[PDB]
Amino acid sequence: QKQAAISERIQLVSLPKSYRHIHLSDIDVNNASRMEAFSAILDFVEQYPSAEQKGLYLYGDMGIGKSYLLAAMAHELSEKKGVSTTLLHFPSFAIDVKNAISKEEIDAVKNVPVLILDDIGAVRDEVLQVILQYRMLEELPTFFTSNYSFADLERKWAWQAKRVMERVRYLAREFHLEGANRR
Repeated sequence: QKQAAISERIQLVSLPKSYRHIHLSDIDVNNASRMEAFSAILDFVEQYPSAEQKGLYLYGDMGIGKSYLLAAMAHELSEKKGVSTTLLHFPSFAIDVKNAISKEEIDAVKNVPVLILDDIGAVRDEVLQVILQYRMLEELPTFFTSNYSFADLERKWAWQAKRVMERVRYLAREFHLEGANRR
């Protein structure tokens, strides 16, 4: 069955191919926190597109499936709606873009309908800051995953710019996720 069309609308940047094949059914909803996060992911898909529709900032322990949950949202957005999503592993994007001595690097990322910035934290205030700034003005839904909460993420960054953190809080609502996912 040539239903690999919804899968191709999901652009990946420094992430294994499996992140393009994650369905809502693969997500465990066996916690109060996962019930809440899953609930918000379904509202987003159902209400897309909305006025100033905000993304989600998912944080919690490493390896529990925070990125998977968001990948499942991207898969459902491509299947129900026809929207493209980009899942990007920030730590790798930062380093690969840092080598700006050469392309389509950040332009293919800042204007996508829905952008997922995987495990932010752990680059500068010149690339992320501008991408976020542009998505704020353009009203483009932006999500994030991290090992740190808002307060902890900021308290880890450096003086610093500090306004990059205000853009994160403006673009996404914080959700603490607990419990690993099966697989």
